[PDB]
Amino acid sequence: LGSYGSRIEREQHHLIESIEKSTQYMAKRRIGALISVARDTGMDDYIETGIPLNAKISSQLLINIFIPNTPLHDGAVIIKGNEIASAASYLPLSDSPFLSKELGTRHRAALGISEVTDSITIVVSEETGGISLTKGGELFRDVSEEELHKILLKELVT
Amino acid sequence: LGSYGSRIEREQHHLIESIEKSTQYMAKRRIGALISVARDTGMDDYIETGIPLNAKISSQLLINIFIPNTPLHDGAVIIKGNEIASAASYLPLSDSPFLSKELGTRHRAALGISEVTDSITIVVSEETGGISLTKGGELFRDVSEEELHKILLKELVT
Ligand SMILES: [Co+2]
Ligand SMILES: [Co+2]
Repeated sequence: LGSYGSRIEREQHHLIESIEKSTQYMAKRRIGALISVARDTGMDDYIETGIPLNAKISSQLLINIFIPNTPLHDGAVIIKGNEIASAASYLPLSDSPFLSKELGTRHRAALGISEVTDSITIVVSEETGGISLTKGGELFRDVSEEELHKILLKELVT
Repeated sequence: LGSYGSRIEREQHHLIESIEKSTQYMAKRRIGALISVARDTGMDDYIETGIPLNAKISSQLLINIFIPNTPLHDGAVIIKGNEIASAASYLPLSDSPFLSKELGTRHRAALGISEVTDSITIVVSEETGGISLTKGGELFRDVSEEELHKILLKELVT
């Protein structure tokens, strides 16, 4: 609880900064990433699919998880509460015919989880390095640093 | 219809040889591939998800489709009748808790389609180069050239 109105407000700003730094690092290096931040819905069903970490949130841990050809890189990192709950979780795929065919199953899975939960999911493309975000069944494609920070600030701080 | 009891028997042996040559090429080069061969069930639902090719079957076309960072590489090639019906189709993911966590969503999707259709699906891993096969909800992992030919001969010729 430093310089913020609560411990919780501080932890949420730490979560935002960890997501920003990690995606920035992984985007430059064309590293695929899938980070889904649970909110009100509760995502215990999909945490059980992956490998449980229950680890403190940091930009460095988020990077090491998605390094290619490593035991944790294929799947989704799910953040629940104030910790990284699991890695290598699989998400439901959206059946939307409106998803661009330029986007692979990683983008299609992030859309799938946004349709059935009120979570925020962040995607970094292996092909292009573009950062994308899904919420409420809607995808924002190739967002900027400024645009991403505005969405995370709006949707992840309470 | 050459040296075989029918045109159909010849086309099925051509299909087997095309699958063998392509997976052999892609396995050596660590190229991810997902080829699903429809049988009695009929897979028109999942062909509509991908990009329609309706192309003659060849080992060379199968290779060019899965080259990384190309418009057709992410997704599943579906073979229906005597042609490659579509590329970049997405398959349902199996919810089996018995799938090894070493295997990613590509292997999990091949298991998903084998549970709801009587098709044969072939997988080549980007991580390891191992060739795997799914049928009837069962996965054969890191099969050999001899083992793969025995399964395709049994399950794909009539
Ligand atoms: Co992978
Ligand atoms: Co890809």
